[PDB]
Amino acid sequence: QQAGTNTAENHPQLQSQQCTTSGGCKPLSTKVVLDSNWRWVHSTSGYTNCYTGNEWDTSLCPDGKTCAANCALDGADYSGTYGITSTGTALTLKFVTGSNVGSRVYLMADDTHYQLLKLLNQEFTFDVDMSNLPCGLNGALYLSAMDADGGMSKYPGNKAGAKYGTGYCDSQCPKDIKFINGEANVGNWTETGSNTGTGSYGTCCSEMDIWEANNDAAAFTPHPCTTTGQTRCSGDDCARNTGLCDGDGCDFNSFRMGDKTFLGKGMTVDTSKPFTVVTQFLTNDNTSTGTLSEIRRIYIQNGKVIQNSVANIPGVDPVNSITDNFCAQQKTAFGDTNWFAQKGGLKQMGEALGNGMVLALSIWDDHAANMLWLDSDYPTDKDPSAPGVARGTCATTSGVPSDVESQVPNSQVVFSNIKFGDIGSTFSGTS
Ligand SMILES: OC[C@H]1O[C@@H](O[C@H]2[C@H](O)[C@@H](O)[C@H](O)O[C@@H]2CO)[C@H](O)[C@@H](O)[C@H]1O
Ligand SMILES: *[C@@H]1O[C@H](CO)[C@@H](O)[C@H](O)[C@H]1NC(C)=O
Repeated sequence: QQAGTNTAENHPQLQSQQCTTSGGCKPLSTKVVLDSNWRWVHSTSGYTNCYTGNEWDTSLCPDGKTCAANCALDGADYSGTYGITSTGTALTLKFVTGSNVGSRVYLMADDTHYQLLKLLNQEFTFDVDMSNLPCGLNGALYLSAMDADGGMSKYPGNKAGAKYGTGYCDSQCPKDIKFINGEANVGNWTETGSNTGTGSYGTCCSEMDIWEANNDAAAFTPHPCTTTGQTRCSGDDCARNTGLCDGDGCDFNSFRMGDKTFLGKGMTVDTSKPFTVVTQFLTNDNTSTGTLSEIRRIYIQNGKVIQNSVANIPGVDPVNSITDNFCAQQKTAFGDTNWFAQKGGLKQMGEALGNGMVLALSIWDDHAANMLWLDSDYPTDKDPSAPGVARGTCATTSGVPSDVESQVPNSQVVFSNIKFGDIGSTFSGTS
């Protein structure tokens, strides 16, 4: 895609802090940028759309290369069109804004590069307010193995780059992404909703879901892929789990893991109020070259340090962190295939973290599964009493997009106080 000039692109500021044991925390002047899928795409020589609703203009876009040559991504009215605002340290993502639904942004080092986070033997910490983020919604904060320039160096057809939010990939190998590898994904374009469709290619990479949650339920989930970095897929390489990527991941949701009273409204982690979420990526030798061996989680709310809940499922050791053994055990216990191990488990996830990953923040609803995998019973054909089926208390009828979009359109998530750095250094304690 080309870089459009009809609307200035001004990235909202969202300061983060980088911390060390000896020196404490220092601010970085990071920014956020809207993902390319949400933007206006129009002819390079004017105002005519290349894409309207859920279809491409086959005149401007008869094939992927012609389309990318003819078509520019343009700047965004962050608040007015997308419901995205920042105070400078706190990011508010609103659900529905006019006819727009949801958003995804990436953390930027400067106006043309994503911030590349290398989090092996490091931790990532943030605050979240989910008080207005109900059943059926997901306020997500996560890492993808995107290129820092959004693919510009690799793909001559992409002249827009990170400044316009290009180059997305994730462990679901999504085929609804409009530009991949510098070409519009127009082959066999198939409508999937009023504003969305899929093409013949998907875009795959390893993904670490630090946080997917709403005020009912939360999960953290590594998803390794056998590939290294953003990879375009076709055919069965794109296929969930059996292809390049572990689509299911190895997840830790406290409720799914057998503690129904740890996290939620008025619970130990009280989701009716803001709280702090720490995630630590430990290596086997406590160096940045070691093998990722454990992902730990600590919460802090009202100044109380709250350790993660313990697993309480027959056949699963009662642990409170993600490890390769926990993953094997829960997968066996829940009857799920360990695609995670097949793709290389924590070691493969860790090599992606070591190479550097891009931070995404998003608010979304779920056309595929109604977010039931997060906050309800899932899959919908299994006995809710079987180990693993129940993930929250939201009704099994909840989360259909047309419903939440009309019922709770002013839902929002607020992400703030973003920090990363040495383990134990982004927060402190005392007696
Ligand atoms: O596809 C929806 C959702 O799947 C989660 O993976 C599931 C899964 O689909 C399932 O069959 C199983 O038993 O539990 C999983 C974990 O909730 C993914 O983690 C999520 O990213 C979505 O992709
Ligand atoms: C690595 O650090 C952990 C503390 O998180 C400690 O328990 C362990 O002994 C350390 N291991 C090595 C090899 O230093």
